[PDB]
Amino acid sequence: AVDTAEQVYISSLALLKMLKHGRAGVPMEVMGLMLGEFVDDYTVRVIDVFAMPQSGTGVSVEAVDPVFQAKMLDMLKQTGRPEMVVGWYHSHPGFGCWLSGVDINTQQSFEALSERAVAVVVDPIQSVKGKVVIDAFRLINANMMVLGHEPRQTTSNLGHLNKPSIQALIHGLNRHYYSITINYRKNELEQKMLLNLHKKSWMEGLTLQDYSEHCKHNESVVKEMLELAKNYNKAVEEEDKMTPEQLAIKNVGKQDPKRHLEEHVDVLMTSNIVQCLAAMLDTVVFK
Amino acid sequence: LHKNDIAINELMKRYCPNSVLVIIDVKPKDLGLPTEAYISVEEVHDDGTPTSKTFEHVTSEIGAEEAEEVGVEHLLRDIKDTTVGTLSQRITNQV
Amino acid sequence: DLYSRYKKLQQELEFLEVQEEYIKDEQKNLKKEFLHAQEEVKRIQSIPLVIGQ
Amino acid sequence: EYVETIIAKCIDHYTKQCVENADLPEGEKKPIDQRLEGIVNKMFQRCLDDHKYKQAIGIALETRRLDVFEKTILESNDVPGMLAYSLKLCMSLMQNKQFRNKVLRVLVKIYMNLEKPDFINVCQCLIFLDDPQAVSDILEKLVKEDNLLMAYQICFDLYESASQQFLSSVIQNLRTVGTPEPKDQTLKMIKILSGEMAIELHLQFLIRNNNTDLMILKNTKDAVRNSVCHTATVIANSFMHCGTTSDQFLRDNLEWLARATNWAKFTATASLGVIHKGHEKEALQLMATYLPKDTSPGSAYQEGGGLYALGLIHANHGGDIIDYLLNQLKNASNDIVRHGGSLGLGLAAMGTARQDVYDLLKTNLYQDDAVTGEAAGLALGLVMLGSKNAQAIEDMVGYAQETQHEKILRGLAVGIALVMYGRMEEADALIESLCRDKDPILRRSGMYTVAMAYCGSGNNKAIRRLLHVAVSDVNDDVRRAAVESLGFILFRTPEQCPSVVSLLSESYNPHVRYGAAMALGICCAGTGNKEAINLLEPMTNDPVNYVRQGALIASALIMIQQTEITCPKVNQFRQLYSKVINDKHDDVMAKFGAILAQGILDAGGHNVTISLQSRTGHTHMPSVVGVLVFTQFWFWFPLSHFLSLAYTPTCVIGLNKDLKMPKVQYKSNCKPSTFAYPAPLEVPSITAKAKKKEKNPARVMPAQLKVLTMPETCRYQPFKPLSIGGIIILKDTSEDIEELVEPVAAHGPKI
Amino acid sequence: LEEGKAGSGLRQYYLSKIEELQLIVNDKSQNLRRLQAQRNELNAKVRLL
Ligand SMILES: [Zn+2]
Repeated sequence: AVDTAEQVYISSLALLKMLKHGRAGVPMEVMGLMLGEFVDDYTVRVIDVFAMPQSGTGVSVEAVDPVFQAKMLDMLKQTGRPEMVVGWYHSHPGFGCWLSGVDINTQQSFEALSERAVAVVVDPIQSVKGKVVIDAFRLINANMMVLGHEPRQTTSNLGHLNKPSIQALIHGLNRHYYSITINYRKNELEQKMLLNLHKKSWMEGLTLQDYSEHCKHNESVVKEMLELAKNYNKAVEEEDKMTPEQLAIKNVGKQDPKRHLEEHVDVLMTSNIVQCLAAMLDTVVFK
Repeated sequence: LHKNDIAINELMKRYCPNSVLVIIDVKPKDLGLPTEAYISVEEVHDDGTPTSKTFEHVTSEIGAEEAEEVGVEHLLRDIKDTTVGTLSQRITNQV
Repeated sequence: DLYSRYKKLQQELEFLEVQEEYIKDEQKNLKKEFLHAQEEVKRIQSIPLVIGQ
Repeated sequence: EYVETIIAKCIDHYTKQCVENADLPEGEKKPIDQRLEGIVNKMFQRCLDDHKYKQAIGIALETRRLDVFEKTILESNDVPGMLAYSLKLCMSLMQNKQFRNKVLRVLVKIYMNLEKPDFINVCQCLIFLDDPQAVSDILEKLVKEDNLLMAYQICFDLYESASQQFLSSVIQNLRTVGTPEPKDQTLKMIKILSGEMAIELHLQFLIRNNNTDLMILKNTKDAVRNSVCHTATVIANSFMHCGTTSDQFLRDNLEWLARATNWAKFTATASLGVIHKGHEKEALQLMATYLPKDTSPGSAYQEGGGLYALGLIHANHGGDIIDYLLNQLKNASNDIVRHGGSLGLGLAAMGTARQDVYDLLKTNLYQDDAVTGEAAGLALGLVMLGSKNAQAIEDMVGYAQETQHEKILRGLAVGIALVMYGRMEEADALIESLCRDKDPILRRSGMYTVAMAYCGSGNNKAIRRLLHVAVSDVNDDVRRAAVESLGFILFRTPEQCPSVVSLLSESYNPHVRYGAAMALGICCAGTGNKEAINLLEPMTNDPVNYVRQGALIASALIMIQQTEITCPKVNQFRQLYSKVINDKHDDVMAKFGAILAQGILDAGGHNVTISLQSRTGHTHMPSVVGVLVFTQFWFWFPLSHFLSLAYTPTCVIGLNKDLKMPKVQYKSNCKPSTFAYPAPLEVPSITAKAKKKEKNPARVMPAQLKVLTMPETCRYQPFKPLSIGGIIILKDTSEDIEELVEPVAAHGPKI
Repeated sequence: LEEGKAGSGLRQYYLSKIEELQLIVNDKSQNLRRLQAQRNELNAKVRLL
């Protein structure tokens, strides 16, 4: 009878494998297996994550082929992957990320070997592309109903765990069903390689190709955006001619939610491209 | 680019279809685009040299379709989007 | 007290002068976060949607 | 006009060249013409005809000259006022220590030639210079002067604070001097470095000044939970029962403490270690009497809490049991002798800088474990106070990036953070080089490391990168862990803090609001500035529990030691008292920080308080360490037990003889009803004399030190005029019979 | 003498002008921090969104 403060380490490997697995996450029930290494009691690290072939039965203990699982794990052991399995993941599209009776039964059957049994459910179908915040699931002991539910120390991270604060699943099904916090980790190779790779993904090949395209399109295509921009500017000034009457009568309170200022500032920002690229044309013409 | 790459790529030329070759750097110190698509096709030379495997450079782009942009943007939380205006333009015009 | 107000005041000169580059950093960074969060809440609005009444 | 402008620009350019050439004593010295010295020293001496008692030391310090101020104090009245005003002006100019030590070491030669030596100058200088050559004369003149009463004060305060390793060296410096009045010098040198008399008197008046109420403890038992606040109840009980050794509150029942096998029993035993402190026999005997049957407890948290609690008891004592702690720590055990034994051993061996604890600590952290490596990091940081080992920093920073755990990185982070003390001119390239590290934990370690290194507001450059990384960086770790260094360097002025952190009170993210709440909690602690109190109201109302917890802690650190008649604290008293009754509709941690904040005001029964600096202006090391580790409860909550190391009781001492206790009764010019105790509910224009008797001195506000007036008809009177509060002795002016000696107490909760 | 009232008088007046420059830095910090509170209140508002 002892419990500690565990935290699931999530790198970019399992994240991207859950993003591609989420793209291939058909409404049919899918299967997955997570790997890693156990260094101590209250920490867990995942490194290897792969997918499993779909079946008509779906998420079940019968669909897990022991000769296929042990075969692929042996093929990973003969290679440079000396990590044991740490859990299994899946997707719950539509009906919510909660776990049914079959999922908790195969979880109870699959947790006999690993005491942790990390469970992660990705659902990018109804999740907006703004946030990709994911949550990890855990299994509580049925004999702990008499004592405290979760005697876990370090209650500070619960504020970070309160971000998924849906009012139906967390305390709608919190009985015998809790969760755990999730953190990330990034070394210098992922920071410089992935940062420079993303900056290059938003940059050009030689970085000097598409500059003259806009520098010379300022005289052909942008002129239409400047004339239309002046058409919207006049379309606002026609009301700005009527503004000094009300502003000259009431001067108390604001009724129009439009600011009429930041939009013109943005128009000036779009207009400053000519000024910023004029020096570019000066450098291309000069040398 | 070593000479053995014709024998390494020749296996996937016999068994598999025309294989593309990509040379990258072991250290992320190269400022340029790390990916270069090199097609494995034989070209006729004008000087009269015998026909051999030629690696022609094919242009490449680094883009994500649906989710990898969200995952990378969430893992970084430091990079900025296009953000047309003063800073995103003047940084390119300086560096 | 009379002559000590100069040298004692110099500490307030440095403490108030040091805030210049600080408020520069805040006014130059909080607008970058303003356009970050602004584009983050702006990109939520997607083209595929349902039409009600 | 012309003459005053040419002498004005002549003096301005003169002191400008004196500043440009003051930092370069040797090499490439710029030539100074003699006519400039003539025309500056002419009108300068003209001003020095009478010195006008205002600009002598001012212009004498602005010119940065060697013998410019020695001739000023020759013909001058009120020498102690000129040296006290001199050091007061020198301590307020943000010195760089390059010339302050020279000016002090050259100005301490004038009072020894007078008719009698003063203590305010030698104290206010020895708290800053810390030079061994400045004490060798004053330690040997005590025998030549043959004066016993005057040495007790300087021994009490110099052996009290202002130095740890300088005391560790001066104890053997004075131990060497003397025999290897011979009969009197022996008991003198033995009794001056004892230090247990302060524990005896503090245990005495603090053992007879306790006042407890059933409403607070009954409210804690009514709002106790079995999950989170179980540690808050026992840590609040340890706060209110600190020093008084009142275990009868925990002797009511055993089903409320050992009901769950978890860290709650470790925090309960460590809290018990916070309750009783300063016991050489009742501590080990009290820990051994709990189960002296089989010597095999099923829960090792009692042994770990016994070692950690023992380290809390024997902190900074001369009678350490460390020799037995090595033979007891050598035994192989599971994460309790290593963790609790490492914390207790490092806390008991703090300042010793022994290589033994370094070796066994290294071989204790070589197991790659994060818990014993975190406790080993704290213990190494404590024992390495002032050591500055060469291979230790490079070995720890080399051990940092080669592991994946975070508790080892925070343990070695605080380990390399506390070791940095007095390295203002040394840690520049270390903090500047380690500031750009890829690890956010080590990035916080650079700020926490530079925090204690730049104490005293002596560097206005570090704040550039402190706030630059607090606002510019995207990770909230250095953002909420950044401003603690700002408060640790700007703790001198309480008014200037809310002007620059008021923007951080309501920031963008709640992390900067929480860390800024800790900043307001540590910067204004022990003061009475309302510039944060009037801003506490917007902090306590927000949907985020972070700013609410940090707001209750920041308000709990300011409401202590304050009367209601001075400021209307009814707002924060009512809104803070409504948290324990409103905990049903609040978060689980909001009530934890709520009752944890309520345990601060009731700590010690309003008798003991906290202080960031001493009376002479110098800052206490265990107070800063105790308050920073007290703020480090976010990652590890049981780390808050080090708050007892910062408890500084505010009172007076009039002990004349070591074995004779006199009675001193003064009078205050204020109302006695305004300084009474705020007695809570039951829930079943001038005073004649003060309430301090038999010296049981009660609490005293630092602002009350200016309204005290000693009675003219008092039989006894000290030699030094009692002006400010501190530790002094009494001078027997009558020298007659009936000294009014009082007996000593008997056995009980204490020894 | 006539120095503390004349020399230190013009030096004290110059110190008052320095207090005027510190009043320009002062109220620049005031309005810059109030506008900073406005931008922080708007970005915090879309954060609440
Ligand atoms: Zn389904």
